[PDB]
Amino acid sequence: PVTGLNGSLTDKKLENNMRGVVLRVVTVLEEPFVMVSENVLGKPKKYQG
Amino acid sequence: VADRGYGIALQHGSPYRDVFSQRILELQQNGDMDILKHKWWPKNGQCDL
Repeated sequence: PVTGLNGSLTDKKLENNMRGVVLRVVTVLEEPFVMVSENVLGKPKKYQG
Repeated sequence: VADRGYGIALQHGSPYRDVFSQRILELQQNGDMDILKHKWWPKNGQCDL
């Protein structure tokens, strides 16, 4: 606090490129392009195709 | 015949109409209103009719 910064405290920036993105995707259940694998009532279902 | 359907009915102006009409969309989207139809109608006419 007497004189301020010397060099730098740290490297600048640590945000991971493109990462942390979440997307909401829409689909129609046409075979074999998109099939429902696991079929359970409560928990969300799995998709293979 | 295109674009007609079944629907639940309520007393006129009854306020609860919208809670059902939202919940039905969540039931359809997720993927659970299909198991109920494939239970009573798995389209399995052993004999040809």
